[PDB]
Amino acid sequence: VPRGSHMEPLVTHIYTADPSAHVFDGKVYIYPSHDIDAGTPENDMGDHFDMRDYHVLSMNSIPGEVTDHGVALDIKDIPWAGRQLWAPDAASKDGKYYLYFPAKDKEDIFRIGVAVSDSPAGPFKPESEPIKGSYSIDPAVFKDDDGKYYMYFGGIWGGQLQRWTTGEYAGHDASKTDLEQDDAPAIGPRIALMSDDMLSFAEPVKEISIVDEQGNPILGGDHDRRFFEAAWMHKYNGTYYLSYSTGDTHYIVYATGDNPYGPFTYRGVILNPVIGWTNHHSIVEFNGKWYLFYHDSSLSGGKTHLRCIKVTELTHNADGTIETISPYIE
Ligand SMILES: O[C@@H]1[C@@H](O)[C@H](O[C@@H]2CO[C@@H](O)[C@H](O)[C@H]2O)OC[C@H]1O
Ligand SMILES: OC[C@@H]1O[C@H](O)[C@H](O)[C@H]1O
Ligand code: NA
Ligand code: NA
Repeated sequence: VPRGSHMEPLVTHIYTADPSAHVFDGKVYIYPSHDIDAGTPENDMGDHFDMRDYHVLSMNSIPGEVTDHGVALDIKDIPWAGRQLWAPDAASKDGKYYLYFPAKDKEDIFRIGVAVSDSPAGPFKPESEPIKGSYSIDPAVFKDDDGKYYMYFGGIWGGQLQRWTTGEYAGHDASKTDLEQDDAPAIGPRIALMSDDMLSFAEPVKEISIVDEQGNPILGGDHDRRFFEAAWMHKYNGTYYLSYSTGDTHYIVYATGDNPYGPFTYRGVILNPVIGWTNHHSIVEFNGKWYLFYHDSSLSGGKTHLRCIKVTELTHNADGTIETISPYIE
């Protein structure tokens, strides 16, 4: 049956989260987390998110029938991974499809790996080790108009980004949150140009600067605006849009810049807070309309770790501003 007409859950037979949407082969492919009621301890490091596989979804139209393509990747088959298959993304280059995914290695450190297929629907064969120089969570692999591909990534608190300031993991007894200096600039998300073969980074990882409208860094204490997790990149009218979740303040916000690396100037809110703690989205153009894919905890009756993906239309103004979506108004 067709789905996606009035912000209803796109699928209900499994719990789904963290939707990363792409247009491949004229269809919308969605790469979400597959939530399960693991019953694991709930805490600020996110141990209650104990996902173990990925299912790829696809739609031929919006609204439309949603196809679940089965298990595309299972954690038991990822040689380096110990636990926690968190928000994934995909890319397409030269007839191959690449699934990028965050998982904890056997020392309980989040890294990002890649798995490879000949189909956007998978299934995918994981590389035996994670990407060298990767860390933390939430990859977004963005193909720019010039054919260069960039991985945006990172997440604070349970995503461990705050433990990576030196290029080496600070340890399990290091900060559980951020830099713990609220008057310093907030931690920024990471970016690296991808290698030609899509399996590695082509440069040392860079940190993205996010500033306010005056050009001053967004500060660590500014939880309404500062980066938490769920980076996404899209382009509109030649401008680069870095959007992301603010975490404990529950917003998707956006910031604009003139190149992949920024700096990005904070503009405003994309999506107001949803049912359930997390807020994770993607923004995609399909048949000349822009869509915001997102999730909430509505289907589970409010359980933060049992989510369902949804979609709604997103409106850019010609001046590059985006109209804020409030999830439960119409
Ligand atoms: O890494 C992130 C976790 O730090 C985050 O943990 C949340 C923190 O606030 C608590 O009230 C919530 O219950 C808990 O989920 O969860 C999201 C994860 O990506
Ligand atoms: O869903 C697991 C994690 O929580 C947040 O939604 C984050 O973006 C994702 O990787
Ligand atoms: Na993302
Ligand atoms: Na707004």
